[PDB]
Amino acid sequence: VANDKKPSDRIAKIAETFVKLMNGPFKDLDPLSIEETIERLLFILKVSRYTLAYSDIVLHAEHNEHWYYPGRNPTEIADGVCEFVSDCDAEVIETDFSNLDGRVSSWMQRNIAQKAMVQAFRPEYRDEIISFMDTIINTTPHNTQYNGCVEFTALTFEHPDAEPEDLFRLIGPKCGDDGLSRAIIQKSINRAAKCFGLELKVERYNPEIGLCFLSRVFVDPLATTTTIQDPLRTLRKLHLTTRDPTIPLADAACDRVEGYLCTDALTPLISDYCKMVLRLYGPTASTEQVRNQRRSRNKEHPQDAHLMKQVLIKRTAIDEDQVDALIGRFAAM
Amino acid sequence: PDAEPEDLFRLIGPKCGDDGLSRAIIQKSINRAAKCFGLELKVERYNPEIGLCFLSRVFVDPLATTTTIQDPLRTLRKLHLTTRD
Amino acid sequence: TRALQRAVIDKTKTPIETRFYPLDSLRTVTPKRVADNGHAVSGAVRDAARRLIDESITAVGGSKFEVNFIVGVDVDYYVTEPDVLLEHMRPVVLHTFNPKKVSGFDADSPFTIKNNLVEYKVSGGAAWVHPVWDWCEAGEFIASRVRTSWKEWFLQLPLRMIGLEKVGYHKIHHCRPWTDCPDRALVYTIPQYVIWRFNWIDTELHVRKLKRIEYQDETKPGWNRLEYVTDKNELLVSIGREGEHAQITIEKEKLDMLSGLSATQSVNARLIGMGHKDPQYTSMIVQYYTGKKVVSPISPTVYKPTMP
Amino acid sequence: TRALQRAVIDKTKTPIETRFYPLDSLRTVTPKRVADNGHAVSGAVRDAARRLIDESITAVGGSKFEVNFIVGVDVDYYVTEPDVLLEHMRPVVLHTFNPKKVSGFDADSPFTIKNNLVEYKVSGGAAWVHPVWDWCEAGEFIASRVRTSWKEWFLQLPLRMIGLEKVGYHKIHHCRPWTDCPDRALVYTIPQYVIWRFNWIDTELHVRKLKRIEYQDETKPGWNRLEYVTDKNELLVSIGREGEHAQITIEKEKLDMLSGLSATQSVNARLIGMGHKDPQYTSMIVQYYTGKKVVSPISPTVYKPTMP
Repeated sequence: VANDKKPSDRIAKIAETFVKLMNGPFKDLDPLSIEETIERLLFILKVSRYTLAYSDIVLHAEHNEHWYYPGRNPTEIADGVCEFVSDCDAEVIETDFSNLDGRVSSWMQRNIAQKAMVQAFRPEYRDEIISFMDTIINTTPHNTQYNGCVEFTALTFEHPDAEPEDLFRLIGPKCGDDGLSRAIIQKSINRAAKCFGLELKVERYNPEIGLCFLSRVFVDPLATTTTIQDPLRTLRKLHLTTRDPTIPLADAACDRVEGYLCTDALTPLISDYCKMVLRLYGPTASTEQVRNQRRSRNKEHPQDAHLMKQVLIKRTAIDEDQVDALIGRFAAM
Repeated sequence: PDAEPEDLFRLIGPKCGDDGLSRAIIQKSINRAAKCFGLELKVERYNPEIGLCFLSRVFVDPLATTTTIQDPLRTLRKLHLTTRD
Repeated sequence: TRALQRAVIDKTKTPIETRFYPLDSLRTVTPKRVADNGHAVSGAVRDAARRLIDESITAVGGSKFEVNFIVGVDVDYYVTEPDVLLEHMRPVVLHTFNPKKVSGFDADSPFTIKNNLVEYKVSGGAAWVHPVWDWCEAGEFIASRVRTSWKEWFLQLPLRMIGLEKVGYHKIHHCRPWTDCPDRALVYTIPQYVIWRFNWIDTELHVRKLKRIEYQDETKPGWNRLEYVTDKNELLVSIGREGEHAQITIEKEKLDMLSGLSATQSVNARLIGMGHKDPQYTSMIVQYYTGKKVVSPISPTVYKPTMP
Repeated sequence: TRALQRAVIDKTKTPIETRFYPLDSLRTVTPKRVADNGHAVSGAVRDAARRLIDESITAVGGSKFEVNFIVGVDVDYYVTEPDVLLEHMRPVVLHTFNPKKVSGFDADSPFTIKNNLVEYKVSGGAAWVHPVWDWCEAGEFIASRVRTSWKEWFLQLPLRMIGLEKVGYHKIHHCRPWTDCPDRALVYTIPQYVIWRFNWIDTELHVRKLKRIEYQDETKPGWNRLEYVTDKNELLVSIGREGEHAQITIEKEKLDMLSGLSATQSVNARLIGMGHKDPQYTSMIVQYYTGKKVVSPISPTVYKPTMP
């Protein structure tokens, strides 16, 4: 659903200041060769060749590590999240956007992303990048840029008397559709989204139900960095498999449970399901080398185990006796 | 619309008269193209449970085997009646 | 005559494309109303236009040479003629005043036309007395001079004695994006190339040079006439007495059918027949038909203070 | 001509900013009505204006030079010309009388205009007979002389013989804060800089010098004309016989459409067509159209005593 909601006059100066702060000290850049882009990490290649270099140079710089979390290993993500929650003393807010790529306006697209790319890249490459942006208007970096712009707008609205550089220095971790911010702008974020024309969903941090971030649940971010898959999103749908019909059910289930072990080995109410899938569909599945040579293969802390159990129960609103009964039923099947 | 016409056409899949094959990613957009030209199109998503229909031929398991049979839907309901002169 | 073939052979064309990326962002833009409600103010409209041109120039990635590439906003007075701006043969964008009404209220600043000059009197700012240089008339190709140093002037002196001149070409577009301020337009230009032209030879494409408009009607002295085009392919005419506030908009067809009448009584009867009952309309129509001349006085005016 | 470039090279500009903090508190202020009900009194309005300017000058932290920085309230008579106030090149704030009506009741003191002077007669206070120095007309830049000692006068004598003068520039704003007393305004000034000007050369910005207003209409002898702007972007005209009480306010458009008529009967018919039925209005309109001159008499007046 395309939208053409231009922002107000005042917000334009805030957006320009945010873009300039994003530029930082990297005035000049050069495009990457086709071979280097191909070995990095059709239609994706032509934009990737420039966008990967732009991200790696500007968005992964010294003065842009405060907010651009997108682009780091999951261990790095967990470390950053724990550091941010320690800094904010467990006072953080979560942002959940609905169809951001389908809702970003033309003015935002042509005044944030296009401006940033043109300022980052060399003048001799202006025509190619502008043509690529025009083709885009009619991937990953766009969401991060939108999140950074919205964070800058919120910070500018919260403290209009501070210098833009100091305001932007407080930008918290942001990664695409998910991000973190101070809880003091919980109500003012909705007005900023309305001014830009975006829809924002915000939820106050609650230790009883855990914290939601990148479909990951932090059981107790104050002390431990233990983290698990989001139970709210996956439990209601994990019993149904959305793989293509051509794949046997056993191979898809095996890949799903292998990923779950790789990410959620010691999570209550999921380990039992994964083990029962491995016990039932496991022997009936095909050879694992066969599925490793098949395209659809990629189409999918012990100390606080008690606390993780209680946090999962709070997340799923299931009584402990009910949880034990469910665990017994799952294991005995 | 942004790719070169030669590269676009190089992806043309098998086609034989009234029957043909295409990528499933344009399942919904094919109807609009037929409306623009003024033609009527009937499209069905591939389902391994019911097999694949092509040239009145049914592929039992095209993923592994190439075994194929006459279309059962078209012929079973009419095979008992003979349309000879 | 052979002069045509002579000039055609005398091409001397040197097209230049200095990576002047087309400003398609400025082109084909939906009109918008700046003010939320009521009506806008000259400052607000100017700020909106500046924002639009600034964001366009930022998106295209190029620079500009702002005058208190080339950009100018409400600088009709500051610029004696557009030829000085065009002689640089660079992209030029203007936010000028090319009214579709002979008089009335422009944005929030009332205006009137005395002689061929516009007695513009901004609500906030100095009153402007400047003409209009025929921007929005039919045609896309314009002829303009080119900057040349006095030394080059001396060099060409023998060459210009015969009647040779260096002429630049440009392409034109405007938008009229504000509905609340239709009298203002957003001119757009694109230089094409330069050639040498003989003074005493015509051109195929009927390229015109920007000229001062002649609003006065020789057939109706003391009156100013003007007509424009409408969204629904309608040709409306705006008329009013020179240096005076009143004006009226009417279809040129009805004005044509009225003008040839003989009796003012017949004029009034025909006006009544079409359902027009407003005296402010029929009386002005009759006044124009009879060509009544009145010596309008010059009286002091008391304006508002700007409310920023 | 080369005189333009000569003058431009002759800049001699010396801008001065003596920590003159902008009086933004005075600027962009919502209009207010001083009187609780009925109507205010000259003393009440003067007290309110004095309070406003005093609190503004206290907030800004600066001082003032009150005359019975620079501040003046209803001192149009006490000051022969505003140039004497402006020559100091210091911030100046005035509470003057710049009426939007030719005549009528000003605040609580009736007033009328004979010749180009205002026959102001305060309810409490001496009757004032002074002109108006064209304060609220279009434009923000003004030219005024500068104080110079007689010794400096002698020094410049040889320099002024050619036609050189020392000229100061200022920026302007007024507010008109009282709705019950619209005829009064709160002028605001800000000096900019000083330069040297040739007498026989023009200026780009059309800077004007304050001049006495010419209310009389040469086309309608014995009558005074005036017109102003309205909140809703309407251009209203106020007219009335000189040295006499009556006045009327009308849109300039209707007056324009009326003025060119030939028959008074037609004028009355058109007035009837617009729904205007008040004889006090139509009769005055007809009187102005026909330019009827009447020798108004001078009679003694009996005013009220001030009720403090």
